[PDB]
Amino acid sequence: ALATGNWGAGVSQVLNRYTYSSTLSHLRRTNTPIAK
Amino acid sequence: YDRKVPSPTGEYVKEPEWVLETDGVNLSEVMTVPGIDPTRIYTNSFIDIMEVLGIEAGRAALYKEVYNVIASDGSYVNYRHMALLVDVMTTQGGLTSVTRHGFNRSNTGALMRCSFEETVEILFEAGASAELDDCRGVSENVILGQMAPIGTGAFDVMI
Amino acid sequence: DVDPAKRIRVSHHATTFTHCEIHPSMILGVAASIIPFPDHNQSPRNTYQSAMGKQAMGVFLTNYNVRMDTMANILYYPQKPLGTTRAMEYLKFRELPAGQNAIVAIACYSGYNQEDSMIMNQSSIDRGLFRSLFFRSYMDQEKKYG
Amino acid sequence: KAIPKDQRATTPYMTKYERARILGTRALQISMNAPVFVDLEGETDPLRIAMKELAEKKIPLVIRRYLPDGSFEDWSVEELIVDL
Amino acid sequence: RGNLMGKRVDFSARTVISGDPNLELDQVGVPKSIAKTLTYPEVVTPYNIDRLTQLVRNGPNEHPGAKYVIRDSGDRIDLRYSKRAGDIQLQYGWKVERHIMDNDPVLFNRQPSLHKMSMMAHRVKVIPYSTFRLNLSVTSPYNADFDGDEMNLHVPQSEETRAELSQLCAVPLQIVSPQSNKPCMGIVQDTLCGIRKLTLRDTFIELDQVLNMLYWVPDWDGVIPTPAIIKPKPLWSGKQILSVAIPNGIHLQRFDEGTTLLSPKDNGMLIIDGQIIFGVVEKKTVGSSNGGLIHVVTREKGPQVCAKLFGNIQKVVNFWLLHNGFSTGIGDTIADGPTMREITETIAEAKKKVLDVTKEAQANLLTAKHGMTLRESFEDNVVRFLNEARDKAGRLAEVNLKDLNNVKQMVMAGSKGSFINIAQMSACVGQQSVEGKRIAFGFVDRTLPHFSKDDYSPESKGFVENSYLRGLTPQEFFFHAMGGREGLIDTAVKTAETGYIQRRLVKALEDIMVHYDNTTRNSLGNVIQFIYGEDGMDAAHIEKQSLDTIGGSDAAFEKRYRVDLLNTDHTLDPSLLESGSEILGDLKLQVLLDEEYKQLVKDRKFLREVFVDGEANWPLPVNIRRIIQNAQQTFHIDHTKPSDLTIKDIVLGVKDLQENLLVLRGKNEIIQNAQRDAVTLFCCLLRSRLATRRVLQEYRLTKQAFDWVLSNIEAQFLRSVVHPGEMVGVLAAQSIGEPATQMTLKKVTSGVPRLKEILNVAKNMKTPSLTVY
Amino acid sequence: TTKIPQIGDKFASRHGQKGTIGITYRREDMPFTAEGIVPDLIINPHAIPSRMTVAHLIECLLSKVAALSGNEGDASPFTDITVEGISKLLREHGYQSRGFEVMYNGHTGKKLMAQIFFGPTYYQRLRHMVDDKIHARARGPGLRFGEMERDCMIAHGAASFLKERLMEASDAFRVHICGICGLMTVIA
Amino acid sequence: MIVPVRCFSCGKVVGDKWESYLNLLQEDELDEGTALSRLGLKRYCCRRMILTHVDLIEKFLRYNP
Amino acid sequence: MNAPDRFELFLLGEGESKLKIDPDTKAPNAVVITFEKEDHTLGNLIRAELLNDRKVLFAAYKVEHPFFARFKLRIQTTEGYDPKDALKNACNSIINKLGALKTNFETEWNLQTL
Amino acid sequence: SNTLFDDIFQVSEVDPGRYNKVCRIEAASTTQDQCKLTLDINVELFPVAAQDSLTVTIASSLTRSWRPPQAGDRSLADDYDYVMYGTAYKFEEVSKDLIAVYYSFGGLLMRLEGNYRNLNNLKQENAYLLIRR
Amino acid sequence: EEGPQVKIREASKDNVDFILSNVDLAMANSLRRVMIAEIPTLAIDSVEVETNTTVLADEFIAHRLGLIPLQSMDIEQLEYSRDCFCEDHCDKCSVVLTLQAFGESESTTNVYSKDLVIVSNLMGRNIGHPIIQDKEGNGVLICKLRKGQELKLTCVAKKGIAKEHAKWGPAAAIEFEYDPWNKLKHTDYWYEQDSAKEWPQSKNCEYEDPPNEGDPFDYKAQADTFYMNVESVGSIPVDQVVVRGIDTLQKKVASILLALTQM
Ligand SMILES: [Mg+2]
Ligand SMILES: [Zn+2]
Ligand SMILES: [Zn+2]
Ligand SMILES: [Zn+2]
Repeated sequence: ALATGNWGAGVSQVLNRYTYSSTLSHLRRTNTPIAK
Repeated sequence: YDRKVPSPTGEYVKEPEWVLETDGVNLSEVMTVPGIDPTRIYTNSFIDIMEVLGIEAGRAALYKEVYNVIASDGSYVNYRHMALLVDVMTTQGGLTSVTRHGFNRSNTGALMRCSFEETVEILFEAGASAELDDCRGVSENVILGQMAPIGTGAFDVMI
Repeated sequence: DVDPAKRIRVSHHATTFTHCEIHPSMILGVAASIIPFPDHNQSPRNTYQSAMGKQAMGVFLTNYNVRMDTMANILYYPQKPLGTTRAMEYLKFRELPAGQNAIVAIACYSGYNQEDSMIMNQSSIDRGLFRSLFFRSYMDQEKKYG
Repeated sequence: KAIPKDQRATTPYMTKYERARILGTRALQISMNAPVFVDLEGETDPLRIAMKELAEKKIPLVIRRYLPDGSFEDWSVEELIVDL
Repeated sequence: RGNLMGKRVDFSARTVISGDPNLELDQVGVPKSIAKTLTYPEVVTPYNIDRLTQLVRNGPNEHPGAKYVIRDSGDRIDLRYSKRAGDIQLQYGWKVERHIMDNDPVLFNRQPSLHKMSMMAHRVKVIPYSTFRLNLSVTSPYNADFDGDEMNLHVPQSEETRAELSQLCAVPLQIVSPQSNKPCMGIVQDTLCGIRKLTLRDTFIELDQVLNMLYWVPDWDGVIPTPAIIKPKPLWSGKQILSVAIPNGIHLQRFDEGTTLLSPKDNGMLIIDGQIIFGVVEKKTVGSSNGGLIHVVTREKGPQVCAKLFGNIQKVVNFWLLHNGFSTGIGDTIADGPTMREITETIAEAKKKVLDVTKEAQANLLTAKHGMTLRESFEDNVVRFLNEARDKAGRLAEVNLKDLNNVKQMVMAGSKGSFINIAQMSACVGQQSVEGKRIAFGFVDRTLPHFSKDDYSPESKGFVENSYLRGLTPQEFFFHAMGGREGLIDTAVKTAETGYIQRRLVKALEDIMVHYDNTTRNSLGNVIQFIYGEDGMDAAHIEKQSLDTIGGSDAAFEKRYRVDLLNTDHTLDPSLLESGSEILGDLKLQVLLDEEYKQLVKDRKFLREVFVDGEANWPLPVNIRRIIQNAQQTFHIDHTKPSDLTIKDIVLGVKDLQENLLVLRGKNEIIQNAQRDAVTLFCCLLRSRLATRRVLQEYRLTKQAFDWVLSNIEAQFLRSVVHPGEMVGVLAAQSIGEPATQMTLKKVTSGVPRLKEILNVAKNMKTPSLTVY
Repeated sequence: TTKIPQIGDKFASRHGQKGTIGITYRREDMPFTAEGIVPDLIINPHAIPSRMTVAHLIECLLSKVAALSGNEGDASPFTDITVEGISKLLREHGYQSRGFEVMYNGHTGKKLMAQIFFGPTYYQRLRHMVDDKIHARARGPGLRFGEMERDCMIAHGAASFLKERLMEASDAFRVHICGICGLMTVIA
Repeated sequence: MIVPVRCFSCGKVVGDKWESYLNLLQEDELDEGTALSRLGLKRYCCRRMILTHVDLIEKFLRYNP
Repeated sequence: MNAPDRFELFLLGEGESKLKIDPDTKAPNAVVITFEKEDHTLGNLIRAELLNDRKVLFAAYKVEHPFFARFKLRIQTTEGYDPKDALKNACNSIINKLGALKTNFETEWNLQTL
Repeated sequence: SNTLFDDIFQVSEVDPGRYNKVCRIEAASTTQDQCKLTLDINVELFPVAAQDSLTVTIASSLTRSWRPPQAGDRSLADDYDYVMYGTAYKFEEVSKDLIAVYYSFGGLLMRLEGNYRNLNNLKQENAYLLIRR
Repeated sequence: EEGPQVKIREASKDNVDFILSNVDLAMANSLRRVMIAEIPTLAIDSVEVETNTTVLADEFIAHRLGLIPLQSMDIEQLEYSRDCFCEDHCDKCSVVLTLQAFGESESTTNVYSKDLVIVSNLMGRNIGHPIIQDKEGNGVLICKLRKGQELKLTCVAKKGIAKEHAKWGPAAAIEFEYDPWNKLKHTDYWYEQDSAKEWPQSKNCEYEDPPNEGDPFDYKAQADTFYMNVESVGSIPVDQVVVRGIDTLQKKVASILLALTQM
């Protein structure tokens, strides 16, 4: 699951590392599957 | 509304007039209502114009409509183009949509983009029902190593 | 009496206040916290710049030399920005900056910087302006259940 | 299904697609060391050359214009007026 | 099938584009490395062995080189690994797949390709670095910018294929597109900005610079124009030399709001014999407009000469701009102290009205509009007050902007900028909105937890009173965020839904073409249009012209076209005509004139039955107005001596011409009518322009100038007919679908949503409506 | 590797406006200040209005200040920092308050008629550089040619080009066909 | 990563001043603005060079091998 | 990768000559010299000098593209005065002038204290 | 080898509408109330102001490429100070007993009102405008 | 004493303020460009690396080494490798230095440009010598070593010119100006109310007479007198840049005269 991201999808991703802030920004991220 | 109209002296004159704009439609029953000029009555539902005034009217409507969409953006486009659209969309006596109607066709052949990778079951079936391919499509002629009968290839050169 | 040069704010018509914001700039996230004067900026532009910060180079860890990962871009000479944010301090931005304080000039010069292209000082590219290191790394193993 | 040299209703002029396919073909032949029917004013390029042979109505080719019904008309490059 | 989708792409390349002011409109810069890679199979020949042999010698890795050599027997000699690379005695018949060289025709395109203009053909020009380079003016047909876009280079592989590119889709041959029915490319950015500056009356150029400019124009004839000023110091006007760039015999007239053959404001535009006489040269004259210098030059001097026109202009104007510079800072976004004051109150009183209208509603004195809610008509009124506040605050700001203000300068030239920008930057930003309403109460009965419930004031529901220069407040920053976001969400949609439509339209018409019977059918042979566009014409040879005959009073109509030889007063004063004195009374001639005048009247009636508007300006082939000015100075006609023109020459000349226009040639009853039809409107224009009085009293033509004009019109008319083969099916589709991929926004469905509604023939439309008269 | 700024490379300030390099000039060609300062970057004034990207302008003005005085410029959002106050500080430093500066043309040495917004701004260096995207396939004996570019070519009416592209160079073969039953049953 | 040797924009050698600089600050308790001017860094191009520098080589050194 | 060697700005390649003199066609007594491996330094300088000669009817220069360190110079002179000679004079003058400047500057420098 | 117009004018107005170097001079001739002039001048190389009595001449003389010095000691149609060159474009019936004239000098405009000129004013390009004192 | 004349306002080991009068803007300008890019100088242009346990990469270090200024007064007699007949380099077209530094103490070892050691025969000519204008004498900080990190290098410096690479730049930054009062009118000042009050004033104004309220524009005046000030990185004496710069530009124009000859 943690390797793939397919619980049972998109969860779990390779931590961003181009810039220090881009990494912070990645750990602070959110996602919404699928009326406004 | 304003309305350039001819003057008895000849010049066009801005002769303002009262018009009612409606938020709902019932063309059939409003033309009849007395007090209105049943000649100039209009709707932006070309589908209703067609049903009440005939496809030729519908064609004009459909154009008048397509026009406004573009015009409303300040844009302009030559009549010949939208006209052609409006015609294709009409030649069959009724209003035909183009945002893909059929799941198979619109105006193609049994070879262009042989999709489905079933050029297998398609060829078997094409043999069954003696199919006659016109070969006027670019990619069908590709498979024959020919130019399609378009622009540059719409005529033969000879000795 | 009121400094004209300052933005116009409404008032405090309230005697029912239950709470008070620690600070309003705390409504931005990591990305946005790095934008200078995002409040004097058109709405969307801030969303573009938020996305691009991620496409930027610079030190991302003071231990890049000891790490072995598919690609890593380090900026030869990172530089803390002259214009900053009271929020950049917690995002340790001045420590691991991305970016460099370039001496810009807004002008029509040779016609070589239209439709978003820039004219860049060659002589400075030489003295080190914007050079970066690029580190790619491949990897392999041996057989399986054979 | 053929149409006599008289009764031809098609255009007297050469369309750009026709003048474009002729120069093409001709140019090709020239590139293939073919007999040239013009006096080069010192021109080296084949296309360039074909434009000149077209210019001097010296191209023995005939354009067969097909109507959508199936019938056709044959016009000799030579006749076709070349304005454009 | 993997080949039909162009998967296996051979002889192509792709990289980042970057503009170049020194490349010609029709070139494309190719990085040397890419050129060494893309090849062309060239057969050996008595006229190229020298060259071809040198390329083979240069080898696979020295630019004007080559890779593989192919012999008679289809053998493939690889010039990189071959014991006989330093040999090879090339032979007539063999093929040398050379490297790509300068001037080779190549297909260049940017995706998505929704045009023809998005896939044009350029002449190669091998260059050093690694980006494809192109002339800025080619920017919009492709719809490209330089923030990193990539583009594709394709290389024709046959001698036939090459010609097909150079002769059909070359960049100059596309300058005037058949979609907008006008020029597809104009002058932009720096060049547009500089051409305005360079053109002010105030602008002067002295010898040192005049000479460097003159030389920068390649087609220059080394003839220094005489200074406009020769007094204490010989000085040249910016217009003076920019005219060097303009070819001779190009005539243009403008006339903006207050223009007057004396343009006190330097309004309008007046070019005669390729010499600018008055008017600041900005977007209207040199942009991609309908009557523009470009549209014209193309139709008058040819596409290749127009191609160079972009070049020559961008060379002088861009050189001039280099040594003058242009810039932009904050100073430019600052308004005068008093102006900010007049703005801070303009808003303050705007809030008042909002306040009053609220108290009025809170007292229940508001009377709802028809069909609307007390609530709806309140919002309606309040929104109107705020947009109105935003606009007048803006014009206030826009007004102080000096002629120095760099932003105003970019707005005046027409290269970026607009009221809305200056307004939002310098003065008030505006009312934020979402779903065509002010900020809703996402929280219960309120906007943000920093307000009290049931608060409908402007501050509360989305008004941003500040400017970008002043800065937004937190509450302002968030609403704006909410709006700008909606702008991002549908922009994403409008992008998709359109790309859909565009592809879907091409599917329906992709098979329609114009056949040799001048008809328009599909692959089944079914008739869609008995004559293309109903007139057999080709959109690019059409221009907007005004049919004088429709307009005016019946009186002016008569003072203008009426000729009555049998009547002292209303006849041809003998000053106009040679046989004018001895024509006074010719019975047999009156019959002709009467039959003429009759026809003109029948027409006036016809045009008023077609165009009920009274509207006179419509696109039709052949710009007659021009052909005439092209007779005024081509034969040097003096409006002093009478004409040697016979009343028959005219009447019968104009009458025969019409027998020749011809779009159809069928020698039978039906077709002969079609022919008459397809030409009806155009003749109306013809007859109205070449009417006897006009040709004598309006533009004193001579039997030769006139005989020339006639001859000319016939020619131009025949070049304007559509060529059998034109794939108008695609043209049409692409022509509606591309201008639809630029739309991105009084209560009715418009834009892509509406278009999708229409094209899908949806019976459940969102904004029905009946319009009764 | 060590990647050095090349003509096609990508750069951007922090106001949502990226932009590749379109050429590089040496200090002698670059426009120069009277003090001798010369730019590192030169962006086009034409990229400001339509953007409403005013923060960029402020940041720059504010930065000219910080550098000139060794201070750190506070560009936080909701502060009372004004363009006016910053201009006051800049002016004390002897420079014209809005950031403008008289500059000279590098080729000629003559003055530039317009003064130019000159100062430092923070610019970032974006990845994905040109020498990573130059790909050029040739194998004689996006970048794909899809339905979309095919349509454009049909519009142009380049019939024979479409044949040469979409086809697979498999050397045309010659066959004899019967005119009554289209099968290759002809003994030649 | 180390003081640039030479300022980008003009080339005034700015590599021999890091330490001097950091000293005019610490012990001489000067404001950055005065320190710079005394290191002879008069134009802002040269100033931004030192002022803006982040000496990362210092944390780079802290890793054992 | 597709970048030429820096030394190509000043060092002449193979078969290239500092100068190429083609006779102008448009106007009479006009010439177009092509300077290889030279930029504005020499270009704008000589057009300046050449423009002091009242027998020089036309004189300008251009660098058609900044990628190539080269430039053209056109010179028209009055009838009977070879443009080549016009160039020779300007060049001498440009030198005698720099002769004086180098001299005067050193002088002045020798009186300075510090 | 001619002179086409001579007369002295009394400038009544001098307008500078955002032009830091050019102004619009609208002077009324001396003698004939009929004759009136409208002109654009470079108030930078040749100043002008309230009720000045400027002299004006037209002619077409002292088009092949332009030359500068030498003649400095040869021809001197410099008996004037301000001097322009331009092309003429059209004559308009100002209706009645007066016919006008529009002149364009690379942008600097000029309108002249009178009548005897029909014989004194060219019908072509050439046309210099000279002004003195 | 002829055309171009000089007036020096200040002088030193690094700066020289002077006034050039009786010279066209052109010459004043070229002379300036030449200094900035066409004066020979010696600079490390080759670096061989034996050991690098430093925390910096090889090309990083190398780039800085090429940047370290080196004496160049006698370069006019050192040769361009590309012109020397040797195979690569030699004491006739180069100067070889060596840099060996080892993190000895545990207090962080600093490496300076003074640790460079010339190993080729300088043949008695003053050239190649890390230049140093520091107070403590450490001409530029090359690198920093920790506990026991090494760094063995051999550098070969070659005669070069800015055009090839900015490192061969001996001119730092030139101050240029002319017509401190906009008398000449080569600029249109951007104002907001009062141009003259908004745009500061140049110290050069002090050295020229104001414009006087009602004087008409002097359309015949051209650009004379230029107020410059040449900085110097050290590799060459201030006064030298000016001279050699004038020399170079002088030799250039000379070459065109020779060219027309051979022709
Ligand atoms: Mg883009
Ligand atoms: Zn058979
Ligand atoms: Zn510096
Ligand atoms: Zn050697």
